Amino acid sequence: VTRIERIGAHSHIRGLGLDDALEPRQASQGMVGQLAARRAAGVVLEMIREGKIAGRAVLIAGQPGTGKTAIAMGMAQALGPDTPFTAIAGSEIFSLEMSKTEALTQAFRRSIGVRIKEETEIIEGEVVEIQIDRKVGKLTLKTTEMETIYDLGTKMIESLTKDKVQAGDVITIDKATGKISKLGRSVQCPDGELQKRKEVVHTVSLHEIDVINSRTQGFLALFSGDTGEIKSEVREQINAKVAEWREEGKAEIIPGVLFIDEVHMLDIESFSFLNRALESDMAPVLIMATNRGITRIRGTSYQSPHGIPIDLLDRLLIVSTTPYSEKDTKQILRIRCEEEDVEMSEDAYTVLTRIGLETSLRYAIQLITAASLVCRKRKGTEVQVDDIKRVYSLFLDESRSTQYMKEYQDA
Amino acid sequence: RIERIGAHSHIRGLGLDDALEPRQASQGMVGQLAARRAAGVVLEMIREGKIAGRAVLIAGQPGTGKTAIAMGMAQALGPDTPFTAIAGSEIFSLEMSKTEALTQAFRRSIGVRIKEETEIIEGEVVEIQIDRPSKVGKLTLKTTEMETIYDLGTKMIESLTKDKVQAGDVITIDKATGKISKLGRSFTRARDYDAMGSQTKFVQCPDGELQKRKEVVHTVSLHEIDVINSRTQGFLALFSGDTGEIKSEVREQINAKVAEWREEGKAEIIPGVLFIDEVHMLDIESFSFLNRALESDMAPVLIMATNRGITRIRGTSYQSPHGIPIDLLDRLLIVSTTPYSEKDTKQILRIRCEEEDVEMSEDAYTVLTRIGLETSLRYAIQLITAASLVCRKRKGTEVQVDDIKRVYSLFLDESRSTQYMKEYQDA
Amino acid sequence: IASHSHVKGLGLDESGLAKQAASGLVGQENAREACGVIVELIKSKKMAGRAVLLAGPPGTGKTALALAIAQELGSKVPFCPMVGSEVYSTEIKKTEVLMENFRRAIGLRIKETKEVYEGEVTELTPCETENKTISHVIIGLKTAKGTKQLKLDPSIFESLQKERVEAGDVIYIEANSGAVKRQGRCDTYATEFDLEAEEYVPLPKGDVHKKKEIIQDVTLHDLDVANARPQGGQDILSMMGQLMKPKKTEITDKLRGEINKVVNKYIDQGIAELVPGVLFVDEVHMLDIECFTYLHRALESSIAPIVIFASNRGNCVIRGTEDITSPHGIPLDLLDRVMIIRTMLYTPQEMKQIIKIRAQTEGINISEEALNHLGEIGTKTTLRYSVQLLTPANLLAKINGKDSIEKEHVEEISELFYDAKSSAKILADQQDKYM
Amino acid sequence: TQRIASHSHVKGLGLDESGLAKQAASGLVGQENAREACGVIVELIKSKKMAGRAVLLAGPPGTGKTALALAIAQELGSKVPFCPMVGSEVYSTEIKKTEVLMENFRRAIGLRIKETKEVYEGEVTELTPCETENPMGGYGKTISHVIIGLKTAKGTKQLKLDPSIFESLQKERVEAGDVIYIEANSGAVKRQGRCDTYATEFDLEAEEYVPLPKGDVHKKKEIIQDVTLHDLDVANARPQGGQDILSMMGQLMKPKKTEITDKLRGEINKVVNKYIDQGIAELVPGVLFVDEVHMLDIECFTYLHRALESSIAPIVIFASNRGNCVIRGTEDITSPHGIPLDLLDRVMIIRTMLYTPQEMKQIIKIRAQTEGINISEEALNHLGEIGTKTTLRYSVQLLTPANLLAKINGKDSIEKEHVEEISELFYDAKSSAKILADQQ
Amino acid sequence: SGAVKRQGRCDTYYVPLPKGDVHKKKEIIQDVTLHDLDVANARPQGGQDILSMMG
Amino acid sequence: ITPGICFSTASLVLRATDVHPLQRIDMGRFDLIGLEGRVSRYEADTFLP
Amino acid sequence: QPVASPIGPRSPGPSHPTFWTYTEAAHRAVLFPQQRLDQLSEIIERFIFVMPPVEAPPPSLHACHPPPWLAPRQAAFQEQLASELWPRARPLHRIV
Amino acid sequence: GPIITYHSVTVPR
Ligand SMILES: Nc1ncnc2c1ncn2[C@@H]1O[C@H](COP(=O)(O)OP(=O)(O)O)[C@@H](O)[C@H]1O
Ligand SMILES: Nc1ncnc2c1ncn2[C@@H]1O[C@H](COP(=O)(O)OP(=O)(O)O)[C@@H](O)[C@H]1O
Ligand SMILES: Nc1ncnc2c1ncn2[C@@H]1O[C@H](COP(=O)(O)OP(=O)(O)O)[C@@H](O)[C@H]1O
Ligand SMILES: Nc1ncnc2c1ncn2[C@@H]1O[C@H](COP(=O)(O)OP(=O)(O)O)[C@@H](O)[C@H]1O
Repeated sequence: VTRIERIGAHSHIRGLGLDDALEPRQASQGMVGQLAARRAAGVVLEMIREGKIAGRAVLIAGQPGTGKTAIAMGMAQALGPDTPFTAIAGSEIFSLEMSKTEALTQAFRRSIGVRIKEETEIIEGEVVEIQIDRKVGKLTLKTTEMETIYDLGTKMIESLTKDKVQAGDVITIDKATGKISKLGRSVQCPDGELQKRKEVVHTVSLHEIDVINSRTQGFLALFSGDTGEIKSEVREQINAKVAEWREEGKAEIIPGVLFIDEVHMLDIESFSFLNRALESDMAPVLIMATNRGITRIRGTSYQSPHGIPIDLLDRLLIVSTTPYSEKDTKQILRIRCEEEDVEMSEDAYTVLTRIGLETSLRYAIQLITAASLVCRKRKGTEVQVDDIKRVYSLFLDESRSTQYMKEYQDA
Repeated sequence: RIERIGAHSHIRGLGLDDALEPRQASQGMVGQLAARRAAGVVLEMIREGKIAGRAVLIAGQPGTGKTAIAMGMAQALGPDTPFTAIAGSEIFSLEMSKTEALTQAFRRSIGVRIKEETEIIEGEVVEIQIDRPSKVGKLTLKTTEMETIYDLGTKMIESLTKDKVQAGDVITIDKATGKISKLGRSFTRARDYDAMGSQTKFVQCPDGELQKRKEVVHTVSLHEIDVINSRTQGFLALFSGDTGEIKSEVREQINAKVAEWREEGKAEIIPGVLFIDEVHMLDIESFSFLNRALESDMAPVLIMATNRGITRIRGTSYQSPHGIPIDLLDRLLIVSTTPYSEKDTKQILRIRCEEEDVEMSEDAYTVLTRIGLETSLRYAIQLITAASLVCRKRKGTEVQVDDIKRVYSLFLDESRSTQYMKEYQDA
Repeated sequence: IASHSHVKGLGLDESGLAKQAASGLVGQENAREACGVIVELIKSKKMAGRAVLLAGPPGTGKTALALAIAQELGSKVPFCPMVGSEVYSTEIKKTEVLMENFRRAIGLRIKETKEVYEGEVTELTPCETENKTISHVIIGLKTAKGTKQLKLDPSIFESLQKERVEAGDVIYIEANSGAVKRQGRCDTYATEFDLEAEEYVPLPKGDVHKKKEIIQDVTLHDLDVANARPQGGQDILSMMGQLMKPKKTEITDKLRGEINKVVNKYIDQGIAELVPGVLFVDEVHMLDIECFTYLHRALESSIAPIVIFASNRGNCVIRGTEDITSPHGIPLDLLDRVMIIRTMLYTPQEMKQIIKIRAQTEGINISEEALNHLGEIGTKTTLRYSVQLLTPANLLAKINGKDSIEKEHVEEISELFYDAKSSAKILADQQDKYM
Repeated sequence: TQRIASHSHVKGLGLDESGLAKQAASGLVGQENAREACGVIVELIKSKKMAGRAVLLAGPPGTGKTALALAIAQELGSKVPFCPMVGSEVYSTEIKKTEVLMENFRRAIGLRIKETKEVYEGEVTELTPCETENPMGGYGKTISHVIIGLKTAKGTKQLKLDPSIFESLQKERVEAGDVIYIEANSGAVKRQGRCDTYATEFDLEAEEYVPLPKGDVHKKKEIIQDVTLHDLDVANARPQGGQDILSMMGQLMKPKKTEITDKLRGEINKVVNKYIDQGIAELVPGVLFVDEVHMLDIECFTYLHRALESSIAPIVIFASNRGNCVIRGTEDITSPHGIPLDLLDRVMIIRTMLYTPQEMKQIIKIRAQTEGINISEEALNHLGEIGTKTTLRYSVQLLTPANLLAKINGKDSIEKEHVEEISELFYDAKSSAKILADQQ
Repeated sequence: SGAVKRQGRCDTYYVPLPKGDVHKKKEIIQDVTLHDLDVANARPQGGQDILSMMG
Repeated sequence: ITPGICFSTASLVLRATDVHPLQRIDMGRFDLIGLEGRVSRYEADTFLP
Repeated sequence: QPVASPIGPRSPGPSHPTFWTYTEAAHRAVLFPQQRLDQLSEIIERFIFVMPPVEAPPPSLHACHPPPWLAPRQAAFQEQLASELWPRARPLHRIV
Repeated sequence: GPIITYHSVTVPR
């Protein structure tokens, strides 16, 4: 019934809703209005897909709630799988097992894929019989269309000893490794050919190459037990070896995206690092998002636009997203209602639109679900205006909450 | 044997009656009636133990018996109830966070006691015989009332051999585990002593039944269970405070297991005390943690002491009484100690030199009380021993006024030192 | 033993409206029925990353309400209490503490079948073969209902040797785990020697080889940790859980990747049920600006739990900024992402009946004159202080031979102990003496 | 012999039997009042009765605070522990500040433990058992004793042990003609190797062909070992041993190493009390000396409240240098000596005075005497005169370079010309400060 | 070095039979740096004793 | 016990990125660290010359 | 080897100085990890009950068309480890 | 085989 992923803040964003002239539909693929910024996102999305130009930087700026993280998720969903999209917050680089500069380069290099195309051949069938002469033996395998004998040589019989003493299992044997994997007790047995040549297109980030080759069993990319790779040596020769895979047929590189949400949280050490990390061939596109105005940069006393130093703002293109009118607000609320299970009166939509246009958009989006539940209490089936008024009284927004501080409490 | 008399050795506990009525100078504590009575009330609530996470702040001037009252509570409470004393600056570890340090301080003052009856054989060995083969043998044991004989299995023969025990040893066998422990040599354990061997470590042999059932109690602190379950090393519990215990299914898991043991009666929970001295040293993060650490059912009572009043809180620029936020200050009952009357000062000095085993003349008491009333009580307590040494160097019998005057000239008291600091040294 | 015990539910009707005094809560009607909406939001399992801020002065029940939510939900869903101060770790990234606490607020109830071999082992033989290590060990087992024989792995032989088993003694094997226990000698052998180091136990019953279905429940965090720092059982990588074993910044590649994949794979083949729960970050007002800014990305994730924040401050400086100040001590950017529930400051009558509920929770008899006096103390000082006077007054009652609190009892107790408000004037009058 | 350092000349507080100072007793000159004061605290140490008592040596730099602080160490002798630390050693990467303080606190409490052990050794020549009447039914070969003959360079003696030693002896696999070790009370047999009289002549073997023991076959002596409580603590925290895989924390060095009260108190004070009340060991409570105490943090100063109020504490000598000064770790809290008033309430303050010219001539003379310099009375007077203008320490330090100039110039002693020359080659603090004030 | 690396099983029974001469000889003229040398000298290799755990 | 223990999958050449037989240099002429437990002051200073 | 400990290094015998400098009573107080396990055994038997609610084999397997030498070397290394210090883990078996 | 016996006995104690 309920899987891991459930209804979140950006679930309705199925893509960046553009015509293929990179022209935004006023409402499509879950995205509403925000035309100039969305079409700018379209241009940079096609620039991502082209891939020929390295280390480009886009800042998407605007008030809180004006669709900028929504635009970033729209780019991620429009780009689809099998092109890296590494999404982090600026707060992620502040770490205790590695320095902020090193975490930032690691983020850069999770964001470049290497696409490597490999042919193996895979056996898949139901075990009919197996033998042991204490050592040599034989194995008979069955697909619904054929059966055969195989000779169990030393490595194969050793491998099959790992989970033995059962038959009728439907299993796969990789002729490269001898890696046995069993689907279960004959779940149905397989169709077609027993043994087939098979192709896999692995896409592996540069961070994964770097980590796998850092150490014996260095493939702990699963738990971040690396603490700063040996740059200029175990990282320069991986760049060289990938450049050797390329222009020969072994591999092709897939330059992805690094989305740094809330980049105002980086500090001037980190920004100074970005300056040069953006200038190499293996630099992905990074796009980054910021609410803040002209504010103090972290780590110093300097005021700057977006809280980003000016010598890095020189290095990027600044999309501006703009606040929403009544019509766009109403349409966003409708799409949120359609992503959730709720239905509302048109008068309820009107009241909620004015509520959200008064205080803030995100508060109204939150009220949707609360009003749905409130109507469910009285065993209604469509959210009415008095549901919204009740919920508006139960749950305050920041402005009215601040106004209610006409009594006193700690500081 | 040698735990030299420190600043607080004289107070053997709160000098209260059966009705929590503080006496003037009984049981080593002097004066300070109101605060001592309050300490008695909260000590009785520690003993009753049915309320968790209640909190007391002993406030007052520097020198007015706050730490004396705290150690009086520690001494009156006695063993078998955890009293964990910690300075507020002890929780700033490099190995673990402030809040893990505070959790461990809290948990170290809750005890879990598992009480179990077990049957033992206790006896003087009259003979042991054992053959090499699956080796096999016999053991004969005596108590003043009887003797009996046991055939021994292989594991028992092994464990007996592992201790090299022999005739005349007086031993116990735990029938459940079979570990031998010779309490000593019976008066029939004398060696032939035709040549040198073991010394004459003689002790009496046992009385009554040879096999008997007796109670054993295994008491461990909650921090102790927690540590030894944390990771398979576990001798952490002695090694060092090297921790960072995983909250996930160790706090809740220990709490649920100990609650189940409490409910089914396998274990008794014995909540103790956590005393944080100089609590003003805690960080606003630390006070914030205490807020919700108190609001728990495995929380001991914690007592706190502080010398300072209206001053900024550590880690911020917020003014507040006692240097504690009025957030945590609202979870507390505050006990304020008062400054001492001249007679209370004289009587503290009298008890204190009685503890230090030095005689003084009544004029010496008079002048020393004057000193410790113009300057500070701790200084008058420090002059006792210094004047005693000056006295003994002249082979005197008791401390006289001239001894105290001499040693007063010899050492300064931070008032005279600041007065003499009119030389601009390294300002 | 008590502390916040009195409260055991939100005290709401079938209409989800506050009953004014029920289930241990005796005020806060608007706030409690708002929490009713929140518990319904949690039990629907439909949403992710929705966040609530309980905001109001100290002692106004914003933790009573948050824990009463945990009771309204029951013990079946995860409720993870956390203090903001807990993010400042030495061994792990500050933002990592937070993102793992999100993971243990999501539960997973999953059913397992594990196979057991048990009984008196009547015979053993290692299968010797040339490689020249042992191949297997053959075993025979007996129970009060039958007998069988089997072949077992060299690792299981190794653990049988760690245990030092012998022919004719009782064992248990859980073959999926591979774990073994020597449970003693059989009761029948207790006559064999007059003294032994053994423990004797009656023979096991039921089948010598058995199976049963066990409905475990875990959290996503437990799966994460299990794969980041494996116990593993059947390996010598205890050497990694040793001379190292700290906390690690385990990462998206498995946390948002592999673990999510295998948990969905369990869910949509019927083996498991996901149970989203609550993360209750109490004292949120003193997270770092880095932590607040990370909670943006955390509340916007499609897998996150419901997060309840409790805050206590006015408008004050956000920790880690040193310049910018904001309401509740929370930046406006995160304050835009939460639904705010006010908690009111109590009137004298509500406060008085809190005193009564508290008194009867820990078995205190109090006369109504003394109860009214504690009400007066409460409005003069604060609710929590006059509530705290109850137990000391009961102790003085016992000492005076009474069975209940009376007027002069609370007078004596309220004289020995001072509140924060009443101690400040002592510290202000004699300013240059306390330091 | 060993190199001359700043304080090599102080050999004691210089106190006669009434506890006064004549003028310059045992390498210290002047400071009679201060030397009398810590003469009292020396006897406070020797009486072993008090715990956690503390004294603060306060005065301007160069007024002998360190000098007489360690003259106390000379008065106490090497028997008691005197543990010096500077106020800057508390800041550490591996371990919390207050834990350094605790380590140093019980690094200053000694425990000297006396134990006789008695031993038999020699080339073993006889190894014959002694049969006896059958204890039980007729098995025969009942061994009641075993005779063993040991040879040393003194004589050959035969010895009877009970049969358990026969078993241990065989399990140790000793042979006739090798050299063993027997520990009478414990009962161990240890094979220390075949006797060298059966020499390695063409044997290359590494097992020790140990020489025939000198002295008697039987020898006993009272071993007398002094350990600090901190040594016991550390040895229990990270122990040695070739087993118990935790002991193979051997590649790793030892961070995280803050010791625990459960061990510190619960497991280690009991054994010390037992040895003391048994007649095996004596506690030797010593001194912890903390100079430049002004460098400690406010957290450290507050920890010292608890630490100094313990029953299990040494006596602590603090030395401080600063005036009324900001306490480290505070936001502009100013207090005397850089030490919080709260801790100053707990220390007896000894005031050290600033020297007169006469006293400085005496100290200069003693330092010249100690460094091995011969100095003319004219050069001594000139050193005194230039040392009245600047600090004593500079005046003293000019001696050795001036003596090197004298030696280069062929002179056997410092003529006034050389101190004049050195006083222009090198500057003091004040002269250099004036140079810096002139040029930008 | 005397270093042995097993490249696989021969093709006929897996890796192709090497197509050159059996005794390959070449002048490697490739260059290194001082830091690479320092790093290679910082820690030991092999040993099979306690050193195994340093691996 | 979860058989859902994950297994990472990669390409052959990825796992073979840092190997080369006849294009790598011999570092055995530079490794001082490898001498200390195994070579003697006398051997290098006195015998070999 | 025990450079600054209360307990002495190995001594060949009473013929050499450091036999007569270290008391046995000081040796009885360092309580090597063996007696730590022994004296804790009574509470190890009772108070150690915590398990992780889920358990998985080593952090991952790593499948591919690997270098042929790559697998023999890891297996040999694990043989070389588990052969040496697994007996040393036997004392910890009661806790584990 | 070898049935070597150890006794220790409380003789006249
Ligand atoms: N153009 C848009 N189309 C659809 N949804 C939007 C759009 N703009 C904002 N939203 C929604 O409104 C809410 C505001 O979040 P968001 O715009 O991501 O904040 P910010 O712009 O500060 O990153 C989210 O629920 C988001 O999905
Ligand atoms: N009520 C008391 N009874 C006995 N001795 C006291 C009392 N109050 C203070 N003292 C003595 O005075 C000294 C100061 O007391 P202390 O508790 O350290 O003060 P505080 O801790 O409040 O600064 C102690 O060393 C103690 O010996
Ligand atoms: N509505 C209520 N009904 C019953 N008891 C209450 C109520 N509100 C508060 N209390 C009691 O008063 C205390 C103060 O409330 P609390 O939740 O601690 O507020 P805060 O968390 O802001 O300090 C609680 O611990 C609880 O014992
Ligand atoms: N009373 C004294 N007798 C002899 N030499 C002294 C005396 N006082 C100081 N000195 C010498 O002068 C130096 C300065 O004294 P010292 O105690 O080191 O300075 P501080 O007081 O700053 O620690 C010492 O190193 C010592 O050589």
